[PDB]
Amino acid sequence: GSVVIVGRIILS
Amino acid sequence: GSVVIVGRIILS
Amino acid sequence: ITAYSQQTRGLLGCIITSLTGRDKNQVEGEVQVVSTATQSFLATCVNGVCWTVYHGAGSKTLAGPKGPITQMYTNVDQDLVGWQAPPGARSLTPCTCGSSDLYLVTRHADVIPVRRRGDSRGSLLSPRPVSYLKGSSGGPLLCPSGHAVGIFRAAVCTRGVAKAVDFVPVESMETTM
Amino acid sequence: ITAYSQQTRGLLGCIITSLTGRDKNQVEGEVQVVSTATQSFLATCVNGVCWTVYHGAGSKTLAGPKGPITQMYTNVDQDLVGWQAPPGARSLTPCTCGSSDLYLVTRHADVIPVRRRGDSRGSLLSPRPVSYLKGSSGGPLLCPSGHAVGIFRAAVCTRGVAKAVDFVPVESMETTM
Ligand SMILES: [Zn+2]
Ligand SMILES: [Zn+2]
Repeated sequence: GSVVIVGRIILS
Repeated sequence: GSVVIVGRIILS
Repeated sequence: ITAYSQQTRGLLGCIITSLTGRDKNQVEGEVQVVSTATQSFLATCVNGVCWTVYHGAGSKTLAGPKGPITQMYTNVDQDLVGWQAPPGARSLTPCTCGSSDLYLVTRHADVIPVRRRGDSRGSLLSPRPVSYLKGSSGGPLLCPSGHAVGIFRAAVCTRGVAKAVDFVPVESMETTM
Repeated sequence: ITAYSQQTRGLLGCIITSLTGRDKNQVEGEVQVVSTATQSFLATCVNGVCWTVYHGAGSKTLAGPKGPITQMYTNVDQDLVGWQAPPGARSLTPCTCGSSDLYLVTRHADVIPVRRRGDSRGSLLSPRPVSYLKGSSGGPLLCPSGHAVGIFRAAVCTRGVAKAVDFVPVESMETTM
């Protein structure tokens, strides 16, 4: 099974 | 997205 | 000293109970097997507070009877967080013993000997694979009589062999309050 | 130089999206929180390519807008792999400005300070416990201007505490491009 993006991390 | 208790370890 | 696990929720349960944050399940025992969308770790109630490791919990709320329980104490720099214990919640008592003889309890109820090697360090009498301790951060480091001396953080390992543990002492937990 | 987490999916989401390999989800950010069925970590999008640790990823595919993507770069020894970034995904711009003052973004958006202590090392200012870093491999280390310098590869731990880190120099990501 694949690797999945479950979230993000917004920089500034 | 909350932390859910899915079980426990009974001490003795 | 022996412990035994008990599963209280399946897939559908964690997912719905995690969405809403509404867990009308009655809490029992002193250590809770908790999970998020990614990992699955452990939690220990010591003197009224459901404690756990911050890497696992982040800053998430615990699923509670009244709804989402925003967490109370938070020492991120010690990788620690805890929530105010839910109704019932059988807490543990701090050390008293001085005893350097600890035991680590895993997410499968493994009472495994550790020797108080420092303020937070601790030796494992017989090394095991690091897969053995997977999903146990948040667990307890007890004393001979069963008191909560520390909340287990991670194994100290080299070459896939884990021979030591790194925990937060019950005493710095209290210092947090 | 702040950063905040954001979940885009729950377990049911990782599960169905890892099975079908298809991800209709909009890519936004720079650092992505990614997961397999046995661990979770981060991925930093640099120069139009998604970089992450081979230790977390392995040879696995990345769920994409049109189906699963094959790694286009893989270096098992330098523990780094990459998939062409799916069209419409933000990407960090490299550093090379000599700054020794680096900041790494963890899985919870904690911008923790590190001093470059070598070519792929960086002294950790506030020696956090190692457990603290767990699940943050794959994430970036930026130079004061917010440009990329490498990918947090692992932790240089001294029996408990992590007083420094190992990362893939952005230069070793380019010799492989
Ligand atoms: Zn005691
Ligand atoms: Zn720079």
